[PDB]
Amino acid sequence: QAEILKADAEILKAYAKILEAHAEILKAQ
Amino acid sequence: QAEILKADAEILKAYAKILEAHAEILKAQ
Amino acid sequence: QAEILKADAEILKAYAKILEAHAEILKAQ
Amino acid sequence: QAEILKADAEILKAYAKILEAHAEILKAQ
Amino acid sequence: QAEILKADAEILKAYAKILEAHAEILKAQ
Amino acid sequence: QAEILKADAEILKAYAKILEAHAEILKAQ
Amino acid sequence: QAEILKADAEILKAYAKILEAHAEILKAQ
Amino acid sequence: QAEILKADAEILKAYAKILEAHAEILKAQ
Amino acid sequence: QAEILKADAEILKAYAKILEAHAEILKAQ
Amino acid sequence: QAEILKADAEILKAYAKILEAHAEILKAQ
Amino acid sequence: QAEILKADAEILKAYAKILEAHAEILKAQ
Amino acid sequence: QAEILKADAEILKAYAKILEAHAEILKAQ
Amino acid sequence: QAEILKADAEILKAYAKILEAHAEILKAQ
Amino acid sequence: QAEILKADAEILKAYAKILEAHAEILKAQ
Amino acid sequence: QAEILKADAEILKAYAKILEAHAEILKAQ
Amino acid sequence: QAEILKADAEILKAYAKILEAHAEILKAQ
Amino acid sequence: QAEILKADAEILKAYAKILEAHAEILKAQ
Amino acid sequence: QAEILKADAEILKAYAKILEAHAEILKAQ
Amino acid sequence: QAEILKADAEILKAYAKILEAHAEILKAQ
Amino acid sequence: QAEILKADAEILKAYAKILEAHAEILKAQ
Amino acid sequence: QAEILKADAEILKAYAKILEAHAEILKAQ
Amino acid sequence: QAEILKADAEILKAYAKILEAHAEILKAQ
Amino acid sequence: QAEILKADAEILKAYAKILEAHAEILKAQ
Amino acid sequence: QAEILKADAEILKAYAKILEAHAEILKAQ
Amino acid sequence: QAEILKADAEILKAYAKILEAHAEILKAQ
Amino acid sequence: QAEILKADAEILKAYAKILEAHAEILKAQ
Amino acid sequence: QAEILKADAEILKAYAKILEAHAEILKAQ
Amino acid sequence: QAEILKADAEILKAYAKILEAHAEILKAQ
Amino acid sequence: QAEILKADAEILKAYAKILEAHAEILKAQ
Amino acid sequence: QAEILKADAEILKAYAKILEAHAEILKAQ
Amino acid sequence: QAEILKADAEILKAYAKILEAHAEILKAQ
Amino acid sequence: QAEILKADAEILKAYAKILEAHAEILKAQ
Amino acid sequence: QAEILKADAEILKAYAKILEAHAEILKAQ
Amino acid sequence: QAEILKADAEILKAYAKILEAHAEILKAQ
Amino acid sequence: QAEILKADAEILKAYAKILEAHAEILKAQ
Amino acid sequence: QAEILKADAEILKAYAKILEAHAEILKAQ
Amino acid sequence: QAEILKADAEILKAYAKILEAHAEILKAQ
Amino acid sequence: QAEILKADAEILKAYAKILEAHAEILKAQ
Amino acid sequence: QAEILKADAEILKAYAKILEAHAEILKAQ
Amino acid sequence: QAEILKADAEILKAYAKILEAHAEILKAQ
Amino acid sequence: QAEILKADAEILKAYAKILEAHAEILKAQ
Amino acid sequence: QAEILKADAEILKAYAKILEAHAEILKAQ
Amino acid sequence: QAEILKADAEILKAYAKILEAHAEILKAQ
Amino acid sequence: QAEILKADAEILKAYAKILEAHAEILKAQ
Amino acid sequence: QAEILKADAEILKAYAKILEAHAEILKAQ
Amino acid sequence: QAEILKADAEILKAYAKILEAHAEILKAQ
Amino acid sequence: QAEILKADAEILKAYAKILEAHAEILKAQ
Amino acid sequence: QAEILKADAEILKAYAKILEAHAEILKAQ
Amino acid sequence: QAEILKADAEILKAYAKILEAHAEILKAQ
Amino acid sequence: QAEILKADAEILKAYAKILEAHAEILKAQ
Amino acid sequence: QAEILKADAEILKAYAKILEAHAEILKAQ
Amino acid sequence: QAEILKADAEILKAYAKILEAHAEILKAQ
Amino acid sequence: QAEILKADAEILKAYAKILEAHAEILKAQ
Amino acid sequence: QAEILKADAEILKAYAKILEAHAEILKAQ
Amino acid sequence: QAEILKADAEILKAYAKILEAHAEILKAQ
Amino acid sequence: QAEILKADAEILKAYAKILEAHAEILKAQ
Amino acid sequence: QAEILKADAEILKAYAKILEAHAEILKAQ
Repeated sequence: QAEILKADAEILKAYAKILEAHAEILKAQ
Repeated sequence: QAEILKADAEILKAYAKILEAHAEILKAQ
Repeated sequence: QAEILKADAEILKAYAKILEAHAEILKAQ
Repeated sequence: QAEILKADAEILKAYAKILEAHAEILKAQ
Repeated sequence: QAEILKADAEILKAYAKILEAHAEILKAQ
Repeated sequence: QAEILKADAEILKAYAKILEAHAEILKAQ
Repeated sequence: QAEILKADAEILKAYAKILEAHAEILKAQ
Repeated sequence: QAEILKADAEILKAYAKILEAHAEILKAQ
Repeated sequence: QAEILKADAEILKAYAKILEAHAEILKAQ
Repeated sequence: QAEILKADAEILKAYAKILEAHAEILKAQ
Repeated sequence: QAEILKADAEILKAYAKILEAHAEILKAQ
Repeated sequence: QAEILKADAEILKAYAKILEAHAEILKAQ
Repeated sequence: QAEILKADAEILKAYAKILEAHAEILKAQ
Repeated sequence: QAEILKADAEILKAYAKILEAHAEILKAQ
Repeated sequence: QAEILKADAEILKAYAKILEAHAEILKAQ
Repeated sequence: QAEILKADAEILKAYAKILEAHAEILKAQ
Repeated sequence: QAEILKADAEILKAYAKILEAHAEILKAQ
Repeated sequence: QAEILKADAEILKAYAKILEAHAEILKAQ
Repeated sequence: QAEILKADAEILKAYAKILEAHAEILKAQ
Repeated sequence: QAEILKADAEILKAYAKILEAHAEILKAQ
Repeated sequence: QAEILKADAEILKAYAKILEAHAEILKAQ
Repeated sequence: QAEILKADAEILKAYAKILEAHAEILKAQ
Repeated sequence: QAEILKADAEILKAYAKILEAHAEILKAQ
Repeated sequence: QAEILKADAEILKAYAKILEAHAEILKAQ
Repeated sequence: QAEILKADAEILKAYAKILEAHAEILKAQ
Repeated sequence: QAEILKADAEILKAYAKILEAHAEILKAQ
Repeated sequence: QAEILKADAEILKAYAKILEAHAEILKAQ
Repeated sequence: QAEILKADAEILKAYAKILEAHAEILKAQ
Repeated sequence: QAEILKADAEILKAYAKILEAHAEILKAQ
Repeated sequence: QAEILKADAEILKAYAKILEAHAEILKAQ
Repeated sequence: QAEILKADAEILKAYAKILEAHAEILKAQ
Repeated sequence: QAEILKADAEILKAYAKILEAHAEILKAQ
Repeated sequence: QAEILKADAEILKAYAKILEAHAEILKAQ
Repeated sequence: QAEILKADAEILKAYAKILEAHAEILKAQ
Repeated sequence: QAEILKADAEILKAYAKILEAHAEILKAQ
Repeated sequence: QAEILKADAEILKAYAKILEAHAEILKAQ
Repeated sequence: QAEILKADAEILKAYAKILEAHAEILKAQ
Repeated sequence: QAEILKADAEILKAYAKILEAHAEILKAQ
Repeated sequence: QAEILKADAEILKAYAKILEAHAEILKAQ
Repeated sequence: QAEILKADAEILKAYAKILEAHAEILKAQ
Repeated sequence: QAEILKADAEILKAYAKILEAHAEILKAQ
Repeated sequence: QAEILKADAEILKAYAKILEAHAEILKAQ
Repeated sequence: QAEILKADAEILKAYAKILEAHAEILKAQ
Repeated sequence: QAEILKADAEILKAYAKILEAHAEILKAQ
Repeated sequence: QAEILKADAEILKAYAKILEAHAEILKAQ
Repeated sequence: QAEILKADAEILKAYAKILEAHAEILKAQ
Repeated sequence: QAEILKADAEILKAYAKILEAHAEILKAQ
Repeated sequence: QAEILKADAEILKAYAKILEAHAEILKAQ
Repeated sequence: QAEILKADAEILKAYAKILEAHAEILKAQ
Repeated sequence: QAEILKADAEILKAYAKILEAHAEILKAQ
Repeated sequence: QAEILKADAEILKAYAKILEAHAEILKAQ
Repeated sequence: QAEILKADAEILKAYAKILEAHAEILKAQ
Repeated sequence: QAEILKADAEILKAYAKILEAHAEILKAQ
Repeated sequence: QAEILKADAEILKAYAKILEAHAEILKAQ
Repeated sequence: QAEILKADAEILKAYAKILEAHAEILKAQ
Repeated sequence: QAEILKADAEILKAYAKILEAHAEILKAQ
Repeated sequence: QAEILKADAEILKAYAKILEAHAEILKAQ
């Protein structure tokens, strides 16, 4: 099951990346 | 059943890949 | 019934393959 | 009835085959 | 009634055969 | 699981970044 | 976990910044 | 944790600032 | 923690200011 | 006993819906 | 007893729907 | 009793729908 | 009692629909 | 026992919904 | 035992909902 | 045992809801 | 053991609610 | 162990409620 | 240990309630 | 240790109740 | 130590009750 | 020491009860 | 007094329902 | 007083329903 | 007072329904 | 006294329900 | 006394429910 | 005395519930 | 004496519950 | 004496609860 | 004497609770 | 003597509580 | 003698409380 | 003799209280 | 002899009270 | 003095209860 | 003084209840 | 003072209830 | 002060209910 | 202050209800 | 502040309802 | 801020309803 | 009114006569 | 009224006659 | 009324006759 | 009334006969 | 009444026969 | 009554037989 | 009654057999 | 009764076997 | 009874085994 | 019984082992 | 019993070890 | 107030008159 | 206020008059 | 306010007048 | 506000006038 958990971890990491990228774009605006 | 679980794991991995790729594209924009 | 379950497993595996392939194409774009 | 179940299993197997073949074609594109 | 059930089983078997044959043709394309 | 926790941490960090950036924009207005 | 806590701290700091900025704007009005 | 506490302190300080500013406006009215 | 306490003190001071200002307005009416 | 035959008819109607959906696919192409 | 015959008619109508769907497929080609 | 005959007529109408669908197929070719 | 005769007429009309469908087939050829 | 066949029909209807959704996808393209 | 098959059908219906949502995405683009 | 499969279906339905929400986002843009 | 998978599905549903709320934000703009 | 994951989901749901409230704010403006 | 995470979620939910109340204020204006 | 965080959340919830009451005032006007 | 923070929260809740009562007054007018 | 703060909160709650009673009076008029 | 007549009308309506049911029987034959 | 006449009309309408049901019988024959 | 006349009209309409039902009978013969 | 007549009407309505159920039986055959 | 007749009607309604259930059986066959 | 008849009706209703349950069984098959 | 009949009805209702549970079993299969 | 029959009914109801629990088990599988 | 039968019913109810708990276990898995 | 059987039922209920607690454990995992 | 069995049941209930507490621990983690 | 078993149960209940307190500790952390 | 075991249980209960007090301390912090 | 009028109202309410009970009687007949 | 008027209103409400009960009687007839 | 007017309104509402009951009577006739 | 006006509105609403009841009477005639 | 205006609107709505009831009267005539 | 305007709109809507009721009167004549 | 404009629109819509009601009056004449 | 009742009695008598005559005819068949 | 009751008695007698005659016919079949 | 009761008795007797006749027919099958 | 009771007895006897006959048929299968 | 009891006895005997016959069939499977 | 008891005994015997047969089947699996 | 007791004994014996068989299967896993 | 006791003994023995088997499995993990 | 006691002994032995095994696992962690 | 006592001894020994192992882990931290 | 005592001794020894280890950690802080 | 009391007296006198008149009528019956 | 009381007195007097008049009419019947 | 009270008095006087006039009319009938 | 009150007084006076005038007309009839 741990594989599922680490998959979730990578999911959330990517989500955070999307968030901070949108943040950088907002900062550029 | 464990085969189903690892299938799900690979599913979510691919989903995370899609997410981070869309994130990289957003970053390029 | 287990045959049905492993059939489902292969289904989901193929679905994940489709997903990651679409992801690679998105990455190429 | 089990015959019906294994018929379903073969159905789903063939469906998965169609899926992964379409996936390979998508990959070729 | 069981005769009806096994008839259905053969039906679904033939359907699966049609499916996998169409799949092989798709693979050839 | 700790990976999930640190993912959450990065999430919240990014959220705080969004917040303070919106704050800086409000300050500019 | 402490990382989560300091993330929260930064969150609340940003919130306070938003608050005092809104306060400065109210003062300007 | 003390960081959280001082964050709270700054929060409440900003709140007091909002309060006294609203008070000054009320006084002007 | 004392910072929190003095924050509270300033809070209550501002509240008293609001009160006496409302009182002065009532007196003007 | 008739309800058994009702279930059989349900089986067959399901199969019919399968074929109808297959036609829907093919028409969609 | 008649409801038994109703179920029989339901069987037959299901079969008819099967054939109709098959025609739908063929027409769609 | 008449409802029994109604069920019989339903049987026959189902058969008629079968033949009609067969004609639909053949016409579609 | 007449409703019995109505059911009889329904029988006959069903048979007529059968023959009509047969004609439809033959015409379709 | 019939409820077992009801479950079988449910299986098949699910498969039909799968195919229908696949058609929906393809039509959407 | 049938409830097991009900669960299987639930699996398949879930997969169908997945595909339907994917179509919804693609249509939305 | 079937309840295990119910949980699996719940997993998949959750994933479907994820994709549906993603579509909701994209449509909202 | 299944309840573990229930918790996993809860994780995923939470993530879905996150995305849905994000869409709600974006739509609100 | 699953209850740990329940707590994780609670974390995420809390974050979702945060975002939802943020949307509520923005909509209110 | 999980109860610690429960407390964290409580922190976050409190923050969410803060934002919700802020929205309530703004809506009230 | 978690109870400390519970107390922190209590602090924040108190602050939220403050803001909510402020909104209640403003709405009452 | 946490009980100290509990007392702080009690302070704040008291202040909130003050404001709520003030709103009660104003509403009563 | 915290009990001192408890007494302070008691002071404030008393004041709140005063204001609440004043509102009760005014409402009673 | 009128309610007495209402009861009389109820009597008559009951009798009418009797006759209607008798007709239902006869029609059913 | 008029409600008395309403009851009378109810009597008559009941009688009418009687006759109508009698006609229903006779028609059914 | 007019409602009295409404009741009278109701009487007459009831009588009309009586005659209409009588006609229904006679027609049915 | 009228309630006595209400009970009589209840008797008759019960008898009507009897006849209606008898018709239901006969129709079911 | 009327309540006696109510009980009689209850008897009859029970008998009607008996017949209705018998019809339910027969229909179920 | 009427309550005796109520008990009789209860007897009969119980018997009706018996038959209804028997129908439930048969339908379930 | 009637309470004796009530007990009899209780006996019968118990038997009915038995049959109902048996149906529940069979349906569950 | 009736209470004896009440005890008998209790016996039977217990047996019914047994069967119901058995069904609960089987359904749970 | 009846209380003896009450004890017997208690025995049986205990056994039922045993089976119910067993089902609870199995469901929990 | 019956109290002996009561004690037996107590034994069994204790065993049931054991199993229930075991289920509680397993669910908790 | 029965009291001996009561003591036995007490033993078992104690064991059950042990297991319940163990579950409480595990849940607490 | 039974009181000996009561003492044994007391031993076990004490042990259970030990474990419960241990859980209380762990939860408190 | 049993009283010896009672004393043992007293020992254990004392130890439990120790642990409970330790938890009380830790909770108090 | 008002309490005298309260007693008067009690008198009247008693009389009303008398009439209501009389109606209860008459309805019961 | 107002409570006197409350008593007066109680008088009147009692009278109203009287009339209402009288209506209840008359309706019951 | 307002409560006096509340009592007046209570007087009037009582009178209204009187008239309403009078209407109830008249309607009942 | 506003509550005084609320009482006035209550007066007027009472008067309105009076007139409405008067209309109810007149309509009832 | 706005609640004062709410009370005014309540006054006016009451007056409107008065006029509406007057119309109800006149229409009823 | 907006709620003040809401109250104003409520005033106006009340006036509109007044005029509408006046029209209702006039139409009723 | 937008909600302020919503209130303005509410004002205007109220005025529109006023004019519409005036038209209703005039049309009614 | 009693005249109406005896009219009803004669009605039902005639109905019973019709019933038993139809019964005699059924017996002759 | 007793005339109505005996009319009902004769009704039910005739109904029983119909029932037993239908029973004799069923027996002949 | 006893006439009604004996009518019911004959009703139920005839019903039992129908039941046992249907039983004899089932036995012949 | 005893006639009703013995009627019920014969009813239940016939029911038991039906049951054991169905049992013999099941045994033959 | 004893006749009813022995009827119940025969009922339960037949039920047991059905049970053991179903058991023998299960054993044959 | 003893007949009822021995009927119950045979019931439970058959139930035990079903149980041990299901056990033997489980053992064969 | 002893027959009931030995029936219970056989019940519990069979239950123990089921338990140990499930145990042997668990051991095989 | 001793048979019941030894049945319980075998029950608990089997339970202990299940426990130690689960223990061996835990040890293998 | 001693058999029950030794059963309990084996129970507790197995429990201790589970405990020490969990302890060894904790030690390995 | 001594077997129970030594079982308890082994229980407590294992508990002490768990304790000292947790202690060693705490020491490592 | 002495085994129990030495078990307790080892318990308390381990407890003292936990205490002094916590003490060493406190000393390190 | 005494006027109210004598009014009540006359009320009750009239009520008694109604009662004795109804009594005389009952006596005439 | 006394004017209100005497008004009530006259009210009740008139009510008594109505009562005794209705009584005289009942006496005439 | 007294003006309102005397208005009420005149209201009730007029109501009493209406009552006694209706009473005189009833007396004339 | 007193102006509003006296307006209400005049309102109620006029209402009483209407009432007594309607009363005089009723008296003339």
